[PDB]
Amino acid sequence: RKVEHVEIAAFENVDGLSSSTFLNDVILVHQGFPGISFSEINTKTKFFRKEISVPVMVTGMTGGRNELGRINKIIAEVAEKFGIPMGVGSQRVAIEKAEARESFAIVRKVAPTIPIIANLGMPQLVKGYGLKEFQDAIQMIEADAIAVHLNPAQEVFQPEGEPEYQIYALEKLRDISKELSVPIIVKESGNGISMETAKLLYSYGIKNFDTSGQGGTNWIAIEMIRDIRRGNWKAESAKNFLDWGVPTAASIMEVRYSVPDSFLVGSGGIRSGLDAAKAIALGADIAGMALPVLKSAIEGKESLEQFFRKIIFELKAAMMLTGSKDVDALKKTSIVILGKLKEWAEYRGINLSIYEKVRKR
Amino acid sequence: RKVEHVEIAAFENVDGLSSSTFLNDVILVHQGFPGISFSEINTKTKFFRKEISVPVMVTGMTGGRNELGRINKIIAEVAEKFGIPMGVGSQRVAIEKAEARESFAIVRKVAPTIPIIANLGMPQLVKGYGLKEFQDAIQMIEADAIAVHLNPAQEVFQPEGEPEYQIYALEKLRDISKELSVPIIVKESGNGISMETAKLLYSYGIKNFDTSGQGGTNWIAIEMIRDIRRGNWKAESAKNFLDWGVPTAASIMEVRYSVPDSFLVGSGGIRSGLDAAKAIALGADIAGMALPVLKSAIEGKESLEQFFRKIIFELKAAMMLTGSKDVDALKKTSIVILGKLKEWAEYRGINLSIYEKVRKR
Amino acid sequence: RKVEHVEIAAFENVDGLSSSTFLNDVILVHQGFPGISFSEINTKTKFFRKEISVPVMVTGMTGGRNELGRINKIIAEVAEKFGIPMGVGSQRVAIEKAEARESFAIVRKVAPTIPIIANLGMPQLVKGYGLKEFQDAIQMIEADAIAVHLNPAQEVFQPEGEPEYQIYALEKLRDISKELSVPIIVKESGNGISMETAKLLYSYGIKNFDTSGQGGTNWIAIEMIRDIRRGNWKAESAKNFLDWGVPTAASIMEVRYSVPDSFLVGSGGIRSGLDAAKAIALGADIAGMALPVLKSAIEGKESLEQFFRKIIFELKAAMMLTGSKDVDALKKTSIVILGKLKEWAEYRGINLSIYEKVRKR
Amino acid sequence: RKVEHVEIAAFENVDGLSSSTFLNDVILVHQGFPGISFSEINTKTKFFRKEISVPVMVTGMTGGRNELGRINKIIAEVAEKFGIPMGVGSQRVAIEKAEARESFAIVRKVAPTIPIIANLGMPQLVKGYGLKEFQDAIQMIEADAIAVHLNPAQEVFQPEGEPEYQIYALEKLRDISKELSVPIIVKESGNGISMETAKLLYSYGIKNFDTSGQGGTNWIAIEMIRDIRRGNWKAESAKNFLDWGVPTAASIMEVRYSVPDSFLVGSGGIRSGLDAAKAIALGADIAGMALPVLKSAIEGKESLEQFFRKIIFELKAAMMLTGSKDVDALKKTSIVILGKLKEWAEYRGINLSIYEKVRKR
Ligand SMILES: Cc1cc2c(cc1C)N(C[C@H](O)[C@H](O)[C@H](O)COP(=O)(O)O)c1[nH]c(=O)[nH]c(=O)c1N2
Ligand SMILES: Cc1cc2c(cc1C)N(C[C@H](O)[C@H](O)[C@H](O)COP(=O)(O)O)c1[nH]c(=O)[nH]c(=O)c1N2
Ligand SMILES: Cc1cc2c(cc1C)N(C[C@H](O)[C@H](O)[C@H](O)COP(=O)(O)O)c1[nH]c(=O)[nH]c(=O)c1N2
Ligand SMILES: Cc1cc2c(cc1C)N(C[C@H](O)[C@H](O)[C@H](O)COP(=O)(O)O)c1[nH]c(=O)[nH]c(=O)c1N2
Repeated sequence: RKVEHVEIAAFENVDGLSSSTFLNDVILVHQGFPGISFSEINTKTKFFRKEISVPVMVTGMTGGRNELGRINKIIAEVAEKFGIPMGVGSQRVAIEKAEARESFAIVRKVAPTIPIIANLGMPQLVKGYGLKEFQDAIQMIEADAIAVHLNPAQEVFQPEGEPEYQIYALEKLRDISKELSVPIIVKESGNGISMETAKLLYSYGIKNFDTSGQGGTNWIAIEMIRDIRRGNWKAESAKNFLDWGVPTAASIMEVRYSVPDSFLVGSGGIRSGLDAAKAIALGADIAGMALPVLKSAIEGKESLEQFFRKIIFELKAAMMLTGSKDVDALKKTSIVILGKLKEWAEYRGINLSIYEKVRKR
Repeated sequence: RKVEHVEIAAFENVDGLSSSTFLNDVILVHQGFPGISFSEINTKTKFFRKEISVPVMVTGMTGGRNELGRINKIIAEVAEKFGIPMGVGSQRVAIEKAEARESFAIVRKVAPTIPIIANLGMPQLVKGYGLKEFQDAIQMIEADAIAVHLNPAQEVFQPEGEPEYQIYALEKLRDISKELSVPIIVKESGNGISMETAKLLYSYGIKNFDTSGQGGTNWIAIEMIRDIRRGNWKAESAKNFLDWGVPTAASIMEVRYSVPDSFLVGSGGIRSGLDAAKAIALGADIAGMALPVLKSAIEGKESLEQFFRKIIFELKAAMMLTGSKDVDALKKTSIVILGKLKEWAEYRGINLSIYEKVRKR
Repeated sequence: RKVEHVEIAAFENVDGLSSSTFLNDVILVHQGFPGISFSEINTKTKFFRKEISVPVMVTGMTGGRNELGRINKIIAEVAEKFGIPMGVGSQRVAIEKAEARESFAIVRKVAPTIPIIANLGMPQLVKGYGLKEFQDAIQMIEADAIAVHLNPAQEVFQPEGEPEYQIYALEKLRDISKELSVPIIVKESGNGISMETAKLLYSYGIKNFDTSGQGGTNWIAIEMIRDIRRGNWKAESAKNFLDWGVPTAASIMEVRYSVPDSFLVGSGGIRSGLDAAKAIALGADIAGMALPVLKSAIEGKESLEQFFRKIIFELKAAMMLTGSKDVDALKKTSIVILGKLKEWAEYRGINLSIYEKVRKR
Repeated sequence: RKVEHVEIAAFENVDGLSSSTFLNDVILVHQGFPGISFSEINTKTKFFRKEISVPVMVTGMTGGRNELGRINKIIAEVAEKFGIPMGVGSQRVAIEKAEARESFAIVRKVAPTIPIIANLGMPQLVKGYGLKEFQDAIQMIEADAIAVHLNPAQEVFQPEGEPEYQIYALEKLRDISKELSVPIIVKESGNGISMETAKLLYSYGIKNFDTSGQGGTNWIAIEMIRDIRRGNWKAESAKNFLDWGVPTAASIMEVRYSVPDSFLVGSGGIRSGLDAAKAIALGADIAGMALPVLKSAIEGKESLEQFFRKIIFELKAAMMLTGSKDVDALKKTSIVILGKLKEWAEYRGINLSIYEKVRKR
């Protein structure tokens, strides 16, 4: 299943299927006189208590079997080489089975210095996970943070089970955050974070968000494919929901606007360093990527190293061409917002002038 | 003719031909933390004095011959099983001919508990139909309401006759509503209800509306096909009017805005539980369907049962993914309106902020 | 030349080539309760001192040779039969040559009652045409009005000569209008009348306008074809100007807004009774057509009679479906303006609310 | 390299590749009564201390080798014949190597009267070019002005080196402008001038700007091709930046708005006299062209003479059809701005009403 998800994501057509990030509606303003030289560009930024080399992270994907651990090992060793944070996939299977632990632990063996982010699902909190399970997920990889994932859309359309997101999960999460020695990030899984969800999470003490908006890996498409494969009836219902979700660009605006002091990962269809530059200029603190890192990792270590070189060059290209000497300058560089993203923001009450102010701090 | 209409609708290409519901311009905001579990979602709602299981109805289509009665029987027995209200097609032929009565009456034999809605055409009121004919339509199926249909566009382009909609029809309707023991719904037939028509109807005491907007079954197209078939000249005129009408989404807004306390069926191209959810979030109380139910019913009882299962699942998926525990929560869930629907509303003086208040209260 | 124009217009691809009327941006609001019956719809309207049967006119095209006279004869006898006003083409050639007179005069022989509109070009007034030439054009067909045509775009791109539009032409026109016993209409020839041109003309006493906007017969395209045919260099310059001009729908708004008491023909790409209905609802008093009437007339009398039957039926269909009992009701019926037409009006300072008032008063 | 650039630009598909000038969003309002005759249209304008025949210039491209000098010769002799100013390509190579001088000097031999504009790169000013190098570039062709070019986008993606744009380059430019006897123009190279860049340049004494926006020659695409040719990794990064830059139309508005008294060349994808007319009406003083002149020059002298005849005719056609008797009238002619250009301006704080005033006062 963990294998089926990786196989469908890697080898089927589910990246941006019938969906959109709205990042085509964001334009970074070109500066013919940048005021800087390329070699002075500094891409360093903070990630909680650590310093990272590039404002980019690999968000959680996998682990739980030996083949999955070996993808994890490739990603972690390259992320370590580049000074990039790495999230692991859901650790539930390793909480339940001790054999599954090594496919996660290998990450910290091979990547001793970079931030490592643990992973459990929100529904677990209503299915009897609490402090201990969180502490075990964290300890298992000596995590610097834990991501708690929201995936209700995926769960609605998958052949098995049904989503459970009672508010008790948040009361529980809020208690756990009291006893935990590392921060919690709340992340979506391809369908995005709205302002109602961001505000609700914030009222429970959540300050760190990962948008994971639509336009990237389409998890409803992935479950549609799983349903097709088993002749399950839900397949054609999933098809009607292929464009369901908040587009990544809209989600970045919604979280930055509604929680101005959040620490924000902009992810969900980040595929180039230009996407990453746009996500940051729009209001993210860092850009997150999952699928393209998986596909590269599967090809090999050297393929993944080339991938990160390309992303970093493209990010720096966008910084050079906007006169942004550092990540901070990029966060306040000039942009244009047009088209559907503009209409979305307007309808949603995002005053574009107070937005400009909020994103530039 | 009643057969010709069924055959063209079922088997020719007239569903959304050159027309649009504007429902693509409506987005339901995804909630990554729904605040509920799937199993607590409650789809029950009121339909006049009865409780229905799902905020969906089958709107009037057919009856008047044995083969038509057997489609009615299938739809009625499945609607009964699902707790879904059902309208019958125009009852004129059974007012005139006693042989035609059974093809309507069968509906109540097979569906004893659900709301059943009778049907006569508005032009009949200027052609000498009154209280007695309405009472007979109602009594024939022990109806819980009567739909009075507007189809002037269909009548303009059909080979035979000409439309007649003098206001005397409404004075008469208003008198009838005084003596009748069930409510009157006024419905269109594929071309939509505007705010001028809604307000006029309302000034005569009409409080129940069924939008039946363009973007679904194209009745102008159906008449175009009948015209082509008989070498009638009007065919190419009908072709020019294929996109005539108020789109379903715009018609929902117009009626909810201009008559805030209306009981409102949003129909005309509702083809999925997602369309149904959108129509309800926009301001409808319930969503209506006709064509897709016909096509399923023609395939058989089990085909139609699977159809309703799919609609209901898709509806609940939208409720789940929006954090709507019940139909009432759905009616006030967050939306985005973009594109042509937005421009339509603006031009039509629909202040989007007072609209939000009206559709949510 | 007069024949080459007819031949290119009738048989080449120049109708709406790379151009647009903007009439797709105008929607007539459907009224599902019209409040009228089809048979009470009255299409009569005033045309100066005469009453016409339909708010439609055939605008000027041809005359000057026997074959051209025989097209004129067909158009005139059918327009007479339908109670429709008819303009003739430029009469210059018959002012110059007595042989050319009959191909214009035939129109009045065969159409003794309808309004007939004479035709001369604005540039003629700067090439020494005056009162007498106007009187002779008028007397030659016992005209009820004279159209003075603007065609600078055609003249710029045609193989021969160059346009001349000095204001002296207007001083002269203004003097002529003093001595003339019939009104002057100023018309364009495919490229439309702006507010600056309308206000200038109005300051010289012109109150009757015919928009002749882009989207219909593309005269720049016709001249491009003439250029291609003779290996003239201007062909590829004409190609760059194919979409030059004010779209018909924008031109109707611009003239109605800037001269609220104008008598206005909305023409340029009117191809159905729906186009005609839209043009009138937008602000025109009557709709004009040229090319489709030519093409039909060339096929024959019976073909042209069917053409007008179709136009008239489509017009009345739009009146029915909008609850318009007469032309006046149509002029104030509810519309929606979207898309590029809306952007054009906004940029051009056409306040949509003062526009509504002006088109309806 | 200088030849590789010419060969790719001339013979590969890089003109407007995945980019747009936004000039489709600018409409000149047609005037059916122009108020002028074609033969009185006056295209003369000022270019610093000289008078030019047409408000058009050939912007800098080439020089430095014999084959390049012979293209320069053709352009220069034709520009001289038409009274059109001409810029030369970067003179760096001729500052370094005396053999390279003649391929620039030939321009002044063959074009003794027209304005000739020298050329050096902004990065040279941080690599130790100063007063003397500027004087030598100017003296070598008896230049009437010197252009300093911004090409950071091209430099980012080219196989070799890295862009350097420290502000020291501007302090140095400011000093040089004090000792130079001819004006400095700052120009981009296909990616456009923003308001931040224009204002910064202005604060250092720059008053003359050449937009060189995206939508014309795509220099990122040219470097992409150079990269593909050498199997360089940056090719696929360049591909992601193909649409990077300020569109020419947006750049004209940004410079005119932020520096209302600037002398402004509108260039980047000017391909017809209609484009040139639109650029000028929008806010440019003159329109600039490079690529289409190169392509014509390569075909031959007579081909380039035909090219200029066509541009001039198209320009005058736009002036005739807007009632613009001279260049000054064109600068204040009526326009419509729509679509993405309108959204760009609005987002960028370009108040359209104060814009109207600035572009025509
Ligand atoms: C194969 C694979 C498997 C997983 C995912 C991704 C993929 C591709 N993602 C979601 C991921 O972190 C991310 O939010 C989305 O994929 C959107 O980003 P991309 O469009 O993939 O860059 C994910 N999320 C998480 O929180 N827990 C998990 O275990 C998984 N598993
Ligand atoms: C074959 C058939 C026949 C009928 C219709 C429909 C179809 C498909 N409809 C109109 C129907 O109730 C509905 O308003 C429209 O068809 C729009 O909804 P759908 O797009 O079909 O869901 C209709 N309406 C009604 O009030 N009286 C009737 O007799 C009929 N007849
Ligand atoms: C063959 C032919 C010849 C002429 C024309 C048209 C055609 C098709 N038109 C212009 C005509 O009256 C009308 O304004 C435009 O053609 C736009 O209307 P349509 O799009 O053709 O309906 C025209 N106008 C006019 O004032 N004097 C003329 O002599 C002619 N000649
Ligand atoms: C082959 C060639 C070579 C050069 C260029 C152009 C081309 C086509 N351009 C840029 C040019 O002046 C202009 O700003 C852009 O090309 C945009 O205009 P067009 O879209 O080409 O009209 C250019 N500009 C400059 O300032 N110095 C230079 O040496 C060059 N070299």
